[PDB]
Amino acid sequence: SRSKVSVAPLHLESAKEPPLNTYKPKEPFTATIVSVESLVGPKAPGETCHIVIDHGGNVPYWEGQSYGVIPPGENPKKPGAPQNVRLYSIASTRYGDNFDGRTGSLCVRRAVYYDPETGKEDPSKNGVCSNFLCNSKPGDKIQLTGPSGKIMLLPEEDPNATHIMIATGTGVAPFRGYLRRMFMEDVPNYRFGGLAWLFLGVANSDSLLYDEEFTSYLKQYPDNFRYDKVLSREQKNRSGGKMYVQDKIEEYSDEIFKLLDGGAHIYFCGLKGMMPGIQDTLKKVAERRGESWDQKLAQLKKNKQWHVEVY
Ligand SMILES: Cc1cc2nc3c(=O)[nH]c(=O)nc-3n(C[C@H](O)[C@H](O)[C@H](O)COP(=O)(O)OP(=O)(O)OC[C@H]3O[C@@H](n4cnc5c(N)ncnc54)[C@H](O)[C@@H]3O)c2cc1C
Repeated sequence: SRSKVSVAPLHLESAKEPPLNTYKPKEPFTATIVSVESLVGPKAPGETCHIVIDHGGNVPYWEGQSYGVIPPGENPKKPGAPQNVRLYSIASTRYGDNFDGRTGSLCVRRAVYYDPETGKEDPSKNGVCSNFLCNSKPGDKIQLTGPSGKIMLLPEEDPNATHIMIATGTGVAPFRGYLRRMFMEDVPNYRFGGLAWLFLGVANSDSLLYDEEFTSYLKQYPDNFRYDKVLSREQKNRSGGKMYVQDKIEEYSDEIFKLLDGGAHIYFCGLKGMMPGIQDTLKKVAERRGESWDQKLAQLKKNKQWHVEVY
């Protein structure tokens, strides 16, 4: 099955610009849930679920964009008014998990609150939209807005470009979409022949997301895909400290900077708390090479090689 999967409808490749704000909070699109499944094992710190939504082709999007979801209920801050929209990176390609251009998928981490002293959960303080989504069942309706976002659109001008993707937790979402388009789907107008390098940081092996899918790419395209996993609570860096993504980046610092100097695109997606540590590491490596990171970063942004979407 090393052959690419047929996708339809191909007219989704005809759009010159990505759709933006097709639906707004004022009048959202009522989509329907197809399936919801847990992506993690028993040892994971929290639950992360995969949700497939049927939009019937009414809310098309491009890889890297986000869907807005308006949970039911009233705005706890504004009685009578609807809940605020919560954004979620789309984890599927424009064709969707069913390869028919009718569905989109979300990768959602259940936000739960535990009292730091007693350690007991308090449902009244849990995340409204994330729990609403992972508690959903087939047939349930969901209010969708968007799509939104242009920061994470995939640069396709060069089919042989290099893309270095760095994610933590649910930040892997857009990359699942990128990778399916690059290696799984039969898209005649985009034949990827460059290098895709995915770095994924999670708590432990039971918290890995879509591992079987990414591992399959390693076996099928050894010369075009690299995959490095970082399990914070199971691995230690060269110092006895907890292993984080920036530690793995430092290990490949020489090759990564060579690729960046060569025009590679670098992406960061996931929880914002991941950036401080990465920035410090990149700064150190840059100065080691004799360069000012502030100046190199300014150049990367000017060249449109720097893509960041954290939350
Ligand atoms: C561009 C973008 C992309 C995103 N992509 C994803 C994605 O792919 N996957 C994903 O899971 N998320 C993603 N998010 C985050 C998502 O939009 C939500 O912020 C997240 O799901 C939490 O929403 P919520 O409705 O569950 O929680 P909210 O109800 O908004 O609550 C926020 C937090 O407050 C806590 N809280 C509430 N009341 C109290 C209280 N009294 N005391 C203490 N704590 C309290 C909740 O437990 C929760 O952790 C993205 C955000 C952006 C901007």
